[PDB]
Amino acid sequence: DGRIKEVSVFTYHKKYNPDKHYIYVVRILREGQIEPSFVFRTFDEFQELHNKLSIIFPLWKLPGFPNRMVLGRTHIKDVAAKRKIELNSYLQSLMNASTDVAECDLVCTFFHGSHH
Repeated sequence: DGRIKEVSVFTYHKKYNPDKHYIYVVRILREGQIEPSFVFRTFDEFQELHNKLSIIFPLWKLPGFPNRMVLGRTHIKDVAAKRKIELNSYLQSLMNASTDVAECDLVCTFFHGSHH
């Protein structure tokens, strides 16, 4: 797009600063820079990002977002490991979205500020 040239979920980990949950480490590569940046975002921030996109855009403009209640009974680390994938495909979908999605303020905010 503008600056952002590629994004990906690079890896994640199991934090305890309140109690849980996981953090997803997101690698971003901008046009104006040679080195990636990395930001850290939980499942619920990506959710909160989608929810705010829906306020201002029609859903058919946006990727679908990955949430299953519990598949059936599963499973701490296991869900983290399926989110690495699902969040990453969300991200690829969201940034090859129209320009007004890819480059809109709500999606640049999401991606500024390592922990914020």
